Amino acid sequence: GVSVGKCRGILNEIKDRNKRDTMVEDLVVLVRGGASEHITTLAYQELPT
Amino acid sequence: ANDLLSKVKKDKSDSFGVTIGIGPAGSPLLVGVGVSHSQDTSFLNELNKY
Repeated sequence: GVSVGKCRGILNEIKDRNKRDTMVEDLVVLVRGGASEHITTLAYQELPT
Repeated sequence: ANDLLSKVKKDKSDSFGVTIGIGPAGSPLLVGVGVSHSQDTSFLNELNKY
């Protein structure tokens, strides 16, 4: 009597993830005339008006 | 942002055994042989990078 056996197994797993985000903003103002307190109030870069 | 995940696993087994018994004589005789083997292998490796 002769008995023989063979077994084999393999597992492969690869994972990849990429994330890229970009955002910019720019502002240019050019005001001529009446450089008093009110135009400094209007010189507020965040609010548009 | 960058993300990398790698995991590998390998499992292998082996089992074999030969049982041979033969006895020839004028008088009654008996020959018995028993052989059995077993192999088990497990491997695991995981990598994660962020």
